[PDB]
Amino acid sequence: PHRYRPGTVALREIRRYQKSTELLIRKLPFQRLVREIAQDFKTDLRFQSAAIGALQEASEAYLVGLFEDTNLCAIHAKRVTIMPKDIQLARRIRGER
Amino acid sequence: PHRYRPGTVALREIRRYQKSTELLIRKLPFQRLVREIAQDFKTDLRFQSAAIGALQEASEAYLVGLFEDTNLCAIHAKRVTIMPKDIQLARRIRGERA
Amino acid sequence: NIQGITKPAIRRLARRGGVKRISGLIYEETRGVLKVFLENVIRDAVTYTEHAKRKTVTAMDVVYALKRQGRTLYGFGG
Amino acid sequence: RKVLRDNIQGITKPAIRRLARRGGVKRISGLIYEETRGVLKVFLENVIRDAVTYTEHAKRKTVTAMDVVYALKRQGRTLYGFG
Amino acid sequence: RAKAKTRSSRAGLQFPVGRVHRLLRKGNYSERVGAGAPVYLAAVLEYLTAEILELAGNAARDNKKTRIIPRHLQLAIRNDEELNKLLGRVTIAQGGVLPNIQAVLLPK
Amino acid sequence: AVSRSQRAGLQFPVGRIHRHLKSRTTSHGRVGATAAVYSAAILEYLTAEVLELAGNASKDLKVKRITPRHLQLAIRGDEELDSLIKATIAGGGVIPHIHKSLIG
Amino acid sequence: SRKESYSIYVYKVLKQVHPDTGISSKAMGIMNSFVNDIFERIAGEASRLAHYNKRSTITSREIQTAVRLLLPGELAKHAVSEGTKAVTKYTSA
Amino acid sequence: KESYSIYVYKVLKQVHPDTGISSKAMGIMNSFVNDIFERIAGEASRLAHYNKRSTITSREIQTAVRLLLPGELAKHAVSEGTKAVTKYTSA
DNA sequence: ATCAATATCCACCTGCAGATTCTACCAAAAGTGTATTTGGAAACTGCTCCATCAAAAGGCATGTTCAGCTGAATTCAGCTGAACATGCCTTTTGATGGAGCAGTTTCCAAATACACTTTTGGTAGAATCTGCAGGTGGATATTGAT
DNA sequence: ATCAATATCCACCTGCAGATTCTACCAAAAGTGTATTTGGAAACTGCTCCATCAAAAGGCATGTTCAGCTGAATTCAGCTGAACATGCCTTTTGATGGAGCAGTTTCCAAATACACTTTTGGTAGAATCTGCAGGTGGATATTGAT
Ligand SMILES: [Cl-]
Ligand SMILES: [Cl-]
Ligand SMILES: [Cl-]
Ligand SMILES: [Cl-]
Ligand SMILES: [Mn+2]
Ligand SMILES: [Mn+2]
Ligand SMILES: [Mn+2]
Ligand SMILES: [Mn+2]
Ligand SMILES: [Mn+2]
Ligand SMILES: [Mn+2]
Ligand SMILES: [Mn+2]
Ligand SMILES: [Mn+2]
Ligand SMILES: [Mn+2]
Ligand SMILES: [Mn+2]
Repeated sequence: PHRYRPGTVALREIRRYQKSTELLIRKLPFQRLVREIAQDFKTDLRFQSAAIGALQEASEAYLVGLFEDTNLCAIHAKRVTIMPKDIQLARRIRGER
Repeated sequence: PHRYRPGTVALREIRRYQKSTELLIRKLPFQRLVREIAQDFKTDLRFQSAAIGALQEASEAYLVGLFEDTNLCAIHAKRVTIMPKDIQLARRIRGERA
Repeated sequence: NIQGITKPAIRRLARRGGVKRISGLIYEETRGVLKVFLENVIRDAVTYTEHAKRKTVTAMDVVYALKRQGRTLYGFGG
Repeated sequence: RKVLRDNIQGITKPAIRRLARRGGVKRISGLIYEETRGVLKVFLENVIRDAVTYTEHAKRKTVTAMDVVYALKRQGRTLYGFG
Repeated sequence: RAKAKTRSSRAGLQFPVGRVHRLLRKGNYSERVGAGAPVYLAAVLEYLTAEILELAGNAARDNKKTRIIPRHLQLAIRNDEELNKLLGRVTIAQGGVLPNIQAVLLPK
Repeated sequence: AVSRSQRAGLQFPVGRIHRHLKSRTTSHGRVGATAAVYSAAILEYLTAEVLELAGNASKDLKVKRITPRHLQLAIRGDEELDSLIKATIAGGGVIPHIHKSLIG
Repeated sequence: SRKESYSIYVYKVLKQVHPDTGISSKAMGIMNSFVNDIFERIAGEASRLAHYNKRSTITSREIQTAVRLLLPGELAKHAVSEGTKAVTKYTSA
Repeated sequence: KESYSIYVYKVLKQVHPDTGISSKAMGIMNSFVNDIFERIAGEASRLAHYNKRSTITSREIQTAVRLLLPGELAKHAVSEGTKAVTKYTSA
């Protein structure tokens, strides 16, 4: 049969998703998530379709940017695997925590 | 002949300087630096004494804050020694240089 | 609903961020990070909505909210 | 009158070491001191450049504290205590 | 005509409502300014001032000082989660830092 | 004839920009006669600079229309435009870069 | 020439929270920078709010919303209380 | 509801007569122009107030540009601004 | 474990540089009057939004292997900390000399004000093309192996 | 690197579907023609306060010596995370029809602007007030070698 070694498909996915621009989180779960969070401030608010779109564009752009800095922290520790400690370091430098 | 072990005095200095607030860079050499840099923009500039003092407070606060992040990057790499590599990482995540 | 943000979804975000290998603890950590981010943005966006005496959150409310936290977003009116 | 040169070297090794101590640093590589001087000069250049810009706009030949304070605020480095 | 009554006293404030109103007017933040706007703003500025002074005053006492110095202001802000958040991009001159040594750096 | 944008040799609206400047700089504030012209010229310059670099990429990918992706590539590909615009470009993605330690 | 400052008002507030405590000139300068900073933030946010909603008037409502945006949590609740109280007391002639 | 769409499209035809632009890319350009305008106007506003002026002139815009634009962009922007004002003040 | 050597903690002292309080003049809030906007408060719109719902179409969750990454462990060269003498140079204080803020007065070039007409740009459908769907035929590119 | 052998890209294409471009109102708004006002430049001028010098003390940078221990390689395996195929489904797509809530007018009572005329809280400078900086000590750890 055929079997790709660990890292080959991973490197392939990186090239594929860095080349494209589409949203990577499914819309309905994100929309549902936004509404739950919002209702803890104000129950049953109306949301424009573009409003959720803006929130998702920002959310993904934020996380992608965080994963970049997270990756840098992993590499700095001579690792290839990102860990919670990498995220925690990146967010600390940013002033997020 | 008494001799403290490496790191002991270093930790001693950390607690001393984290306890105090005085400027750690000498006033006069810092004044020259500011005047040198500024006159490279506009010749024969004068300075209010408070202007230079403001730059020193801001400069030291910036460097101290950077050494904090730098230190965390070093610890992250399982080191106790900060290196240029650590500074470059800290400033990169800050968005100061990439 | 925070579990609705699936592992392969979080994975795709990491790939675009150029990440090759991912710890198993990352996904729960990412969900926690995402929630805080959303809470802060939505809190401000809803605040803009109430001030306008509206019951509908507009895209401009979000843009204004993102701008306030230094997360300027282009392409949604503002 | 007198010429100002090489004053970034006026930022001594013990001075940089003291800054690191307040930053919580226990051990310092030898290459840090040149790097710190480089980082500091870039920072001072950026802040003073804007400050002088405020000075030039005001048609003054004297940099005020407010010129510095304004320059610091524009770069997201707000400073308290100087007016 | 009637005896002068300051707007601050009418609002029960220590911060100057009139001066704040003038500053809103000459900052050109808007074409028009409401009557209650400088009242509200002066009250907020006064309370936030009180909050920092309270905690800074406390820090001075535990250092057995009767005079507040920048160090006390810094100790007050960085030790309070919400004031630290509010002034997270602000440098306090002669404030120094909060004592903090990473556990891994301490001896064995 | 003749519009203020025409007399300044611009495509960007001097009149609208003047009115915008006249907004939050209230009637108690004032606006110079050439401030709008100067401001218009800057906006048009920056717009042209971004459009040129973006237009190049759209043709370098054999596409007739400029897309958000092309704008993102043009901005992050230029040192000064990149530092100027730390905003999030919607639907722009990221610049393809893999760290050299990740490649076998 | 006269230079205005918030010094006398900060000192009045100081006597209210700590009647025994004084303050150095450098610490007072920091308090003045603080008051001017918060003023600038709130007024600026209220200005944009009015502009966003196409209103020509900055009222206490714009100030309140700006406060809820700029102050992080319990500080917002307490500031709104002091703000509302001062207004209600003021509108009570 | 105003927009810079027409003017962005006109400039595009100057630098790329053969090239079009997507609707979403236009929205980005609109956001870009609005953002830069706010930055410059805001800085120009502060410049005037710092110097106790009630008037925003092209001199305030120029200084604001020098503060906001990073280097070569600043030089050319200042040149384009001066160039446009000079041509405007001619007629 | 004990000691010796050292540093830090903490309390004492006072006088003077810094902080507070006092003193009057006056800049600027306050009171009072018009004139001018403004934002509700009705009574009415077509519109994106919510809700199913009906399936259905990709997309996730799941378990099983095993490749290889991370972390522990070990070794050693040499760099960095600690301690010291030496003496340069910062700190402190005072002096001049005067450049140049900042105050002040005049008065036009440069702004606003206003009542109009002319020009333009936002808008929604029609009219136009451009990619987005996919879809390969065909090298990449990866993989196990000689 | 051959040699062969799969698994994926990935650019030569195509044909409508759906975005863009084009069209045409028509109210918003820019432009215009005057008339009027005014912020702010300019020309002094007063007076901070800034630059530079000087010395003198002594705090502290500098340069050196040296070994403690750290960073850097290096090795190894336990185990975690990647690759994968397979069923189950949550999300996706797409109407149908209500509808809730946008935004839009047209009136006035309430609110705000802006000037005049007085008054007083706020400031500058002088006069007092007095913490605490900087000095001196034992006491209490803390440290590193027998
Ligand atoms: Cl971890
Ligand atoms: Cl390094
Ligand atoms: Cl009000
Ligand atoms: Cl002008
Ligand atoms: Mn020079
Ligand atoms: Mn109290
Ligand atoms: Mn007077
Ligand atoms: Mn008139
Ligand atoms: Mn037209
Ligand atoms: Mn005048
Ligand atoms: Mn080690
Ligand atoms: Mn194995
Ligand atoms: Mn009085
Ligand atoms: Mn002491």
